[PDB]
Amino acid sequence: GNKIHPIGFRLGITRDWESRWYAGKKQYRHLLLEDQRIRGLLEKELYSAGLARVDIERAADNVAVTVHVAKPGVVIGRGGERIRVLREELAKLTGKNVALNVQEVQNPNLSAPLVAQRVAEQIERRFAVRRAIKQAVQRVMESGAKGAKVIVSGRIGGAEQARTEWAAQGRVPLHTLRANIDYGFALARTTYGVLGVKAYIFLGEV
Amino acid sequence: PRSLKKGVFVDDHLLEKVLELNAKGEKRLIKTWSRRSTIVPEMVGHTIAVYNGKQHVPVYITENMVGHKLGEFAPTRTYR
Amino acid sequence: GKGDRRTRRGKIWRGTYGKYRPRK
Amino acid sequence: ARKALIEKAKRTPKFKVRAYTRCVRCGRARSVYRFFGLCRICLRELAHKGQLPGVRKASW
RNA sequence: UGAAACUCAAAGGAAUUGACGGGGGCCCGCACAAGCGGUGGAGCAUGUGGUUUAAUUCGAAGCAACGCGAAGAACCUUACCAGGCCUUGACAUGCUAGGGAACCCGGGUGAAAGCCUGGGGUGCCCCGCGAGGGGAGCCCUAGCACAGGUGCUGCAUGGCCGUCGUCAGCUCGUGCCGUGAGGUGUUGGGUUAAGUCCCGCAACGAGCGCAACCCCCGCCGUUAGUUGCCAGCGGUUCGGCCGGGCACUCUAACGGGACUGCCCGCGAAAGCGGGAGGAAGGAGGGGACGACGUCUGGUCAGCAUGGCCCUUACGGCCUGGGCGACACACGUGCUACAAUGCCCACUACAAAGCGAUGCCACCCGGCAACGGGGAGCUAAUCGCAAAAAGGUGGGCCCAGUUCGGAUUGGGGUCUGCAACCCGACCCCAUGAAGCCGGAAUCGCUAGUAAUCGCGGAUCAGCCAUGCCGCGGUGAAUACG
Ligand SMILES: [K+]
Ligand SMILES: [K+]
Ligand SMILES: [K+]
Ligand SMILES: [K+]
Ligand SMILES: [K+]
Ligand SMILES: [Mg+2]
Ligand SMILES: [Mg+2]
Ligand SMILES: [Mg+2]
Ligand SMILES: [Mg+2]
Ligand SMILES: [Mg+2]
Ligand SMILES: [Mg+2]
Ligand SMILES: [Mg+2]
Ligand SMILES: [Mg+2]
Ligand SMILES: [Mg+2]
Ligand SMILES: [Mg+2]
Ligand SMILES: [Mg+2]
Ligand SMILES: [Mg+2]
Ligand SMILES: [Mg+2]
Ligand SMILES: [Mg+2]
Ligand SMILES: [Mg+2]
Ligand SMILES: [Mg+2]
Ligand SMILES: [Mg+2]
Ligand SMILES: [Mg+2]
Ligand SMILES: [Mg+2]
Ligand SMILES: [Mg+2]
Ligand SMILES: [Mg+2]
Ligand SMILES: [Mg+2]
Ligand SMILES: [Mg+2]
Ligand SMILES: [Mg+2]
Ligand SMILES: [Mg+2]
Ligand SMILES: [Mg+2]
Ligand SMILES: [Mg+2]
Ligand SMILES: [Mg+2]
Ligand SMILES: [Mg+2]
Ligand SMILES: [Mg+2]
Ligand SMILES: [Mg+2]
Ligand SMILES: [Mg+2]
Ligand SMILES: [Mg+2]
Ligand SMILES: [Mg+2]
Ligand SMILES: [Mg+2]
Ligand SMILES: [Mg+2]
Ligand SMILES: [Mg+2]
Ligand SMILES: [Mg+2]
Ligand SMILES: [Mg+2]
Ligand SMILES: [Mg+2]
Ligand SMILES: [Mg+2]
Ligand SMILES: [Mg+2]
Ligand SMILES: [Mg+2]
Ligand SMILES: [Mg+2]
Ligand SMILES: [Mg+2]
Ligand SMILES: [Mg+2]
Ligand SMILES: [Mg+2]
Ligand SMILES: [Mg+2]
Ligand SMILES: [Mg+2]
Ligand SMILES: [Mg+2]
Ligand SMILES: [Mg+2]
Ligand SMILES: [Mg+2]
Ligand SMILES: [Mg+2]
Ligand SMILES: [Mg+2]
Ligand SMILES: [Zn+2]
Repeated sequence: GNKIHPIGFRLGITRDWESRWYAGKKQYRHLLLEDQRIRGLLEKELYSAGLARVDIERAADNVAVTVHVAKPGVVIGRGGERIRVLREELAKLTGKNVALNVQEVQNPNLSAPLVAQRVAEQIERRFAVRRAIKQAVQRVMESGAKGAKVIVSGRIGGAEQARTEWAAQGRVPLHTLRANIDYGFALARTTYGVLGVKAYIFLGEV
Repeated sequence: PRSLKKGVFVDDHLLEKVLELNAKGEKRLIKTWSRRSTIVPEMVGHTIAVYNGKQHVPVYITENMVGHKLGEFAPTRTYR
Repeated sequence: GKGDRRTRRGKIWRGTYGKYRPRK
Repeated sequence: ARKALIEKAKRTPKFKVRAYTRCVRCGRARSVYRFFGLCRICLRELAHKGQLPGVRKASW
């Protein structure tokens, strides 16, 4: 029972909020609810595109919604009809009638959430967990990545007793503020239960 | 040292009921789930079964009982 | 002391006002 | 958070006093901050994800 | 000298890593000691055990459960109980099927929920002169696939948290030693808050930890004047009120500054002792931050989730009660037992915060709670607001009292559909125990303890004496 969330730890320096906007006390809770519904609809749709993040900005009755994805070809669709339907759902949920953008993620293996999602997928397909982890860490490390760590939680291999498998290399200095460590988390829903998957990636310092 | 306010509260469920009796008579008992209702002079002489949370208790009401709530005469807890 | 309803300090502690602790 | 209890949101609570807040996310009853509309747990989780604008860790 | 029946999956040797020792050495921490104030006694608040109950919902169990989940239990919350009801349901998606379909307003009954009943209105798509027929959504009845469960399992789990422990540690790569478990490194000497650094060394490096980069408080500067000031002059209803001005205070962004840098002494070095200059030295003060792992630690009752179980009820709606029971026992606290004090009057200095179905200046009524009226404020510009201890003046004169305000009678104000169970607040009367607390036991090393007030979160109101913050005054002691 320790180790605060590294993103939340770093939000001031070498990390920035996913939702950046100002609002009053009579406003905030509502816009927040909205953002939450947006992310909740987006993540249960665009999953197959591998979204690593969703940014949300506002000024007046307008919302950025910059979606970071590994495979923009999925969110575009054929000739751009997918993004049309998505903007349609967006306007149907929130009547604000706002915009949408798509940013490609170069080297999806350098973004933690995607790595975690990968390992999670492999676990859901009944891969060998230990090797899945070691492999993932290897792939992350081989491209940039001054450090990497991946953590899988209990019931590894469907075992009756929960366990924790480790597999990290490079440097992952969680206590350093200027670290700039991407963190990501993915579940695994299996027949025997649920597995947590954490992913730490350390790239650059100052 | 109790208080309520001006405009004393009585639930209108039985409020009209009791005077409906008084119009044509006395009759017998009553069944009331509202113990939050104050006692008013027109209720005197009647009999009100008050819910203690379990059963209805046959509370007979007298002149000196005016102003108290019905629930005061229907204790909810069973002790020793 | 701070437990006396009828004293200044009693009012201050209890955080209220009244006859024994005026609002001026 | 029982699902029937999410009947909390009512245009007709039948009384203003019967109206009580809940967590818009997890459905928690107790510990609901009015400002965020969330509960305290969700508050900390989302604050840690950085989904609450301006919300930072406080030290002094 | 020396058997047998019967019986066991071992008995045993040496060495390895640990843990332990009423074994040794070295060294830390309010651990003891030194000191200051407490708890244990009293009354009350609150949580728990137990008992009681129709129900007193569930959880938490030595530190690390017990003012804990609860940052607001009258209804709601609520998960418990009694009674009156509902079932393709309070919520999601879909299928078959008769009929009506969008929808609006009534009546009976009722504690409400619910059940029942009556009346308005027949837009869409297609075909037809029309009557009318068929049809999509939607809504009501009947059946089907399902919802739902705060029902059990935290040894089936995720996530998150507590804990040893902010403790000085835990490991890896390559090399070397050992048949091997393993060892070496990480041991030793010096030093440090630190596996911090130095020196040495079959080791050479490295990672997670330590430290640092982040925040607040300390001194100064730049940038900026709806806060500030006869610093400065003019006016003054003499109030920074008007003119006026960014010098000061402040406000909030950037930046400087401290590194054993300089001097003496010791030392092989790292560093130690002292001194100078400086607002500040040897980690300046306080936060955030808590390693490999341990406790089959806590939580399926915040959420998620495997398995199991109930599906005219283990689901669902409502009225009422209960979570507030009281012979008792414990924990945490509040107020006290007084003169270094209590009371009344006048008068002075703060920080951090909150404020639109909000804070509420000021006027009137009321002894008061409060009510009526009503200005300002999207708030460095108005309000909460009074800060209290403090100072000056006066009263009390050692007594269960002008100490202490429990208990109880009566009369009221406010919130709220509603204060019986079970709210807080005001006023009158009442005026309890308590004379510094047995064995035992707790916190704190400096602006700390002690003491005094102030704000906030949740919330209509409030059982807040709780929690989380803010400043005022400000100690004693540490041989060891
Ligand atoms: K040493
Ligand atoms: K420091
Ligand atoms: K466990
Ligand atoms: K004492
Ligand atoms: K005192
Ligand atoms: Mg496996
Ligand atoms: Mg009245
Ligand atoms: Mg007194
Ligand atoms: Mg649930
Ligand atoms: Mg409420
Ligand atoms: Mg609530
Ligand atoms: Mg042996
Ligand atoms: Mg002994
Ligand atoms: Mg001692
Ligand atoms: Mg006591
Ligand atoms: Mg209990
Ligand atoms: Mg349980
Ligand atoms: Mg405790
Ligand atoms: Mg506590
Ligand atoms: Mg109920
Ligand atoms: Mg089922
Ligand atoms: Mg456990
Ligand atoms: Mg767990
Ligand atoms: Mg348990
Ligand atoms: Mg257990
Ligand atoms: Mg330390
Ligand atoms: Mg600590
Ligand atoms: Mg080796
Ligand atoms: Mg050997
Ligand atoms: Mg060998
Ligand atoms: Mg080794
Ligand atoms: Mg070793
Ligand atoms: Mg050794
Ligand atoms: Mg080191
Ligand atoms: Mg050492
Ligand atoms: Mg060495
Ligand atoms: Mg300055
Ligand atoms: Mg201004
Ligand atoms: Mg200004
Ligand atoms: Mg200037
Ligand atoms: Mg650190
Ligand atoms: Mg309780
Ligand atoms: Mg008893
Ligand atoms: Mg008995
Ligand atoms: Mg106890
Ligand atoms: Mg004023
Ligand atoms: Mg007056
Ligand atoms: Mg001003
Ligand atoms: Mg005096
Ligand atoms: Mg005097
Ligand atoms: Mg007296
Ligand atoms: Mg006596
Ligand atoms: Mg005396
Ligand atoms: Mg005794
Ligand atoms: Mg003693
Ligand atoms: Mg200390
Ligand atoms: Mg409040
Ligand atoms: Mg009470
Ligand atoms: Mg308070
Ligand atoms: Zn929540």
